[PDB]
Amino acid sequence: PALSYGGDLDVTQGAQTLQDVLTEAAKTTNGLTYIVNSKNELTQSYAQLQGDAERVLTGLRALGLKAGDPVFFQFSSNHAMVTAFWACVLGGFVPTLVSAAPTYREMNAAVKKLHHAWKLLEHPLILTDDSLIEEVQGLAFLWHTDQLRVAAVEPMLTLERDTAAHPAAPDDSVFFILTGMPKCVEHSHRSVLANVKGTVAANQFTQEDVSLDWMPLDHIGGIVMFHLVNVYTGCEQIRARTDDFIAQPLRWLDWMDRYRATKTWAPNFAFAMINDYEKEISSGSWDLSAMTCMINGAEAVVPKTIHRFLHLLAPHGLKGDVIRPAFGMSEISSAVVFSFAIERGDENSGVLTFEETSLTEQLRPAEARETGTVSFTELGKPIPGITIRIVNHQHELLPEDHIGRVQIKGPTTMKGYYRNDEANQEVFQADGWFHTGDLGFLHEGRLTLTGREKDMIHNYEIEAIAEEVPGVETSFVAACSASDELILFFTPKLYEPAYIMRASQHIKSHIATKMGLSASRIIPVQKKIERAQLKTRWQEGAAAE
Amino acid sequence: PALSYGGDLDVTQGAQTLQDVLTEAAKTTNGLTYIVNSKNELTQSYAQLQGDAERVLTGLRALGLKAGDPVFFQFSSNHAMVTAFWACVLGGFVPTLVSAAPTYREMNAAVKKLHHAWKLLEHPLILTDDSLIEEVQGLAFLWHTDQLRVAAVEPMLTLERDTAAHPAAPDDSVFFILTSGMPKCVEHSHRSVLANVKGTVAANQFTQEDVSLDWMPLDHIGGIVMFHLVNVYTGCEQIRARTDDFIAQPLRWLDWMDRYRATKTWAPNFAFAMINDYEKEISSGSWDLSAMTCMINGAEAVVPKTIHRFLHLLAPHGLKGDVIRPAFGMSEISSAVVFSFAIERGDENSGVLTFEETSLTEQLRPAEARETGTVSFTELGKPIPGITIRIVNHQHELLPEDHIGRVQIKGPTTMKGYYRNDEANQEVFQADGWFHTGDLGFLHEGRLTLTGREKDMIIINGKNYHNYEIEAIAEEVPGVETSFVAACSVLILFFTPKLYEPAYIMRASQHIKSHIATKMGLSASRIIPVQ
Ligand SMILES: CC(C)CC(=O)C(=O)OP(=O)(O)OC[C@H]1O[C@@H](n2cnc3c(N)ncnc32)[C@H](O)[C@@H]1O
Ligand SMILES: CC(C)CC(=O)C(=O)OP(=O)(O)OC[C@H]1O[C@@H](n2cnc3c(N)ncnc32)[C@H](O)[C@@H]1O
Repeated sequence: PALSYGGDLDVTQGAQTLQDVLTEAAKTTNGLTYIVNSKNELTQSYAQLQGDAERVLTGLRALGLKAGDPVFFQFSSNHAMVTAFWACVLGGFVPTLVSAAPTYREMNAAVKKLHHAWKLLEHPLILTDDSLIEEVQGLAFLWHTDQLRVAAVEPMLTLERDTAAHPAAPDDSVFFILTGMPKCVEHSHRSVLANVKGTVAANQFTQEDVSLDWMPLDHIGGIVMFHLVNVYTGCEQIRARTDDFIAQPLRWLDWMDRYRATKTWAPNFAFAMINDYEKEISSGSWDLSAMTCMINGAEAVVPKTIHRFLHLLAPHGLKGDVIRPAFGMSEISSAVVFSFAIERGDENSGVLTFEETSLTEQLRPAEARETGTVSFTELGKPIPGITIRIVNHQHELLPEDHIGRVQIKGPTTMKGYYRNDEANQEVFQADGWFHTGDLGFLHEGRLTLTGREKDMIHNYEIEAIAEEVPGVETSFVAACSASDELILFFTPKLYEPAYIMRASQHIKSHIATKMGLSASRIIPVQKKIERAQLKTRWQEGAAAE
Repeated sequence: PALSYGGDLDVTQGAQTLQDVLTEAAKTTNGLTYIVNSKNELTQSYAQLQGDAERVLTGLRALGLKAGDPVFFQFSSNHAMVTAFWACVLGGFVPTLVSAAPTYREMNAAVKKLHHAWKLLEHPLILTDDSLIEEVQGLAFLWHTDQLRVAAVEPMLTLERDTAAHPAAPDDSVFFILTSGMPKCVEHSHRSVLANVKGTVAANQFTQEDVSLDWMPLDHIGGIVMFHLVNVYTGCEQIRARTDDFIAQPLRWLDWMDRYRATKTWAPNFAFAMINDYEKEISSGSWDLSAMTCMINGAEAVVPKTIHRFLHLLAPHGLKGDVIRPAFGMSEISSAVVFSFAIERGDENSGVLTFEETSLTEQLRPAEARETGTVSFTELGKPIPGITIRIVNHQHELLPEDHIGRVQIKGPTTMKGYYRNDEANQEVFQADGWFHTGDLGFLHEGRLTLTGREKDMIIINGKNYHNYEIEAIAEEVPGVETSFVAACSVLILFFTPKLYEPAYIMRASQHIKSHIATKMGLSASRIIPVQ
C-alpha cells in the first residue's frame, strides 16, 4: 500500500538536548563563518559561539527572562540571531523564529502578523539588531501599546559570560516558529533532534561537510535542516544574508567556490534564478567540484529547472547528481524525505511522468509529450523514524501510484500550534498521523507531491478543453476565491484584438458546455518568447517579493 | 464621532436565566405551533413545552448527561429540537446548535464540519429525530469511529417528567453554536443571550401579543435567539415552519403569514427576492397580510431594490409599507444588534443613503441616485440598548461619522469566546472590550450602515485597499465609462468601454494595467482587465 516507513531511528544515540549539541560542537575546531561581502567575512567558532551565547545570556537574565519565557526574534544579522538563539537555548528561553518585517513604518500585513504572534505570546521581549532596534521600537506607536520591550544583541556581546546553563529536558519546548494569521509551531528538543538525526543518517552528513546557507534562519530548513544539523555534526557552516543572494543570485556560485562548500540548499526558485544567468555563467569561472549535496525543497521541484541547472553548471565542476529534492514542513521539523536519484545525464531518473487522464485513478506511466502528460519530481524515501501514508477523502489508506492526502507519522512532529487546540485537532488525526494538507502519491516507498488541498477548485481537464478552441495555443488555469471562479490564462495563436476577443468568448462558452459550468465562472486572460517556464517565473516573483 | 451607544439596558429587570424564561412563559396559555402542511399543524403550549422538556430530561439524565456536558443536535423536526433545547436548559446541558447534514451517505463538506465540532466537543451524545437517527448512526462508518453515541427525542416523550431542574447561573454556558474553512464553536451564556433578547425586545417593542412566524433554521442565531428565545421571553405566540418547506415553495411564506395572522417574521435578503421572482403567481393569488407589522431582513446585504420591490408587490395583499426592518448581527454577539425602522414603500430613499462613488475613501458626500457614479446602501439602524458600535481604521483608531472602516461591537451580548481556540479569540477580542466583526461600514447619525467585508479587500505589497479606491484610478483611464474590481487569490478589474470596438477595448484595457500598476506600484501581471 501507499505506506512507507523510513526504518528504525535510534534517537538514544548522541545528544538529547540542544545544549549537548553545542557542548560537543564547541570541542571541535569548526564553527560558523558569516559572509559580509566578496572580500570580508566574520568567523565564530563553535567554541566562540558558546561563549558569545553565554554573554548574551547574561543580558537576557538581566532583563528578567526566566526559563520557559518566549523571546521574539527580529533579526537582520545572522551572527546576532545565531548567537541569540543559543543564548536562549542556554537559558531555557524559547525563541520565536519569525522574519523581520519589510518595513516598520506602516501597519502592513507583515506587521499585523507580528502583532498577532506577539500578543499570543503575552508580550514577549523582542530581541533584534542594532540595525533594526530603531525600526522595531516604532511598533510601540503602530500597535498603540505601552507593553513593547526591545533589546539589541550586540550590546550584550560585551558582557561577562553566564556559565549557568538551565538544565533542559528533551521534551522541553526549544523554540516557536511561525507558519491568514500565522500559527505558532511549538517544538521540543526531541522532535527537532529526531529530524536532525534522521536527516544526518539519510544524507550521511559528517563533521567534514562544509555548509553554505543563505536562506533565512526563520525558515525551518534554515534553522533545523542546516544550522542545527551542522552544529550536531559539528561541521563547518557558512552563513550568508538572504538579501545578498536575491540581489545577485550568482553570489551563490561565488560562495560555493570561495568556501569549497560541500552542501547547500534553496527552494526551486533559486535554481531557476541562477538559470536566468546563463549568459554571464558561460563567461564566468567557478570551481564547484567540492559540492556534493544541493538540497532542493520548500516548493514544487521542477524537473526542467534542476536539469538545466545541472547542465549550465557542469562546465564549472558541478557533478550531475548533487541535486537532492526534499519535502518537509515546519510542523515536522523540516525535511522528512530526500531523493538521491536526480542525474544530469538521465532526465528520467528520479522523475515520474504519467498520463493526464490517469491523475484521478491509478497513475499510468507515459513518455513525456508536448501535451497530455505531467512530470513530477520524486522526493524520495522517508528519513529514518518517519512513516508516510497517502489516504483518500475518507482518510482510508490508498495503494501506491494513487494521488491522495499525504500524512506523516514520526518523532519529529511539533507539540502543536501554540494556544490553538482547535487547529491542533485539524492536523493531529487518530493514531499519530499528522495531516499535511499536501497531495501526492507513494511509488516504491518514495513520496511524490502533486498539489495541495487548498489548491482544489481538475486543472489538466480545463486546460485540454480550453485548447480545443481554435484561437488557443496553450492555457493555464488557477482557481480563485460572490463566486468560486477559475481564471483561464491563454496564449492566442495571434495577438490581434478581434482574434483575442473571439478566442476568449469560445473559451468561456466551450468550457461552460463541455464541463456544465456557468459561462460566468470562466474568465479568459490573454498573455515575444520567454525561456523560463511559467510555473517557475511565479516561484521567482513570490520568493523575491 | 463614529461611535453609537444604544442607551442603557436594565438587565437586572426580568428573567436572568432561560429556566426563568420558560417558567414565566408557561404561565401564559400561548406557545408554539409547528406547521405540518396547509391543512395540518401541531400545537405545543409553553406549559406543554416545559412538561415535554422534563420528560426528555429524564431520558438525557438516564443517558448519564450531567450539568455542563455538551449535547450535539441533529434535527429535521422543529418540535423535537425545541423540546431538546429546553430539556438541556432544565438539565444544565449545553446544546450544540448545528444543522443536520444534507446526507450522511457520503463524506461531504457538511459532514466534515460536523466531525470537527463533534471531535472538538470530545464526542458528545448526538441528539436527533427517530426519523433521522438511522442516517446519523451512519457517521460511525463514515467517520470510522466507535465512540459515536446517538439518541432520539421522540421515544423520550413517553417518560416521566423530571421536575428537578439544575440551578443555573447567568454566566453558565447556555449553548454552543457553529459559525457559518472549518466552523468555530461560539459559546454563549444565559447572560449574553438574554442581554440580546432584552435589547431586541426593547428596540422593536415586542410584546406578549405578537404572533411570530419563522421558517429559518433554529441552528441559525437569528432563529434561536432573535425569534425563538425572544418569543419565549415575551410569552407570545410563535409559529414554526420547516426551512425546506419554504425553499420548496416560497409562497408558503405568504400562506403562513395569512393563515396565522403573523405580526412578525424574518429572513435574509434572498428570501424577499425569492418572493419577488413569483410576481406572476402573486398577481393571481389572494392573501390578507394586514396583521404583519415587522419583517426583519438580515444575515446578508439588504438590497434596496429587493425590499422596495417586495413592498410594492405585496401591498395589494395588505402588507403595510413600513414593515420591513433591516438588521445586522452575528452569532458571536448572539444575533441582531441593530434594527432599522426607516424603510418605507412610498419613499425608496428613506432608510437608504446614497453617495458619490468617489467620496468613499474619505468623508462620504451625499448625492441623488444616478445610473452611474453613485452607490446606495441600506441603513441598518441604531444599536439596540446596551450595544456600542464604532468604526476604526487599519490602526484601530476611532473615525468620524460618514467614514468607512472596520466595524467593532461592545456590549453585554458578546460570546464567552470560540470554544477551545485561544488564538481565534485574541483575533476578535480587541483591546478596550471591542469585538472585531470583520465587516466594513460607517456610522451616520448613530445608525450603522454596512458596505462590505474585510475578506473582500485587495491586499498587494502587504497593504489593504477597498474595491472603490482601485475603481477610481481605473475610471481615470480614457475610454473607461465605469468599473468594478473584485480581489483574486492564486485584481480582476471589470469595466465598461465608452465604445464597443476590439482595438478601442484592448488599449483601454492596456492603459488600465499601466495606470494602476504605476499608481499602486503593482506588477502589471497582477492586473486582469475584463470588459
Ligand atoms: C526543509 C524543506 C525541505 C521544506 C520545509 O520544511 C518547509 O518548507 O517548511 P514550511 O513549513 O515552511 O512549508 C511547508 C510546505 O511547503 C511545501 N513544500 C515543501 N517542500 C515541498 C516540495 N519539495 N514540493 C512541494 N511542496 C513543498 C509543503 O506544502 C509543505 O506542507
Ligand atoms: C440579523 C441576525 C439574525 C443575523 C446574524 O446574526 C447572522 O447572520 O449570523 P452569522 O453569525 O451567522 O453571520 C454574521 C455575518 O452575517 C453578515 N451579516 C449579518 N447581517 C448582515 C446585514 N444586515 N448586512 C450585511 N451583512 C450581514 C455579517 O458579515 C456578519 O458578520
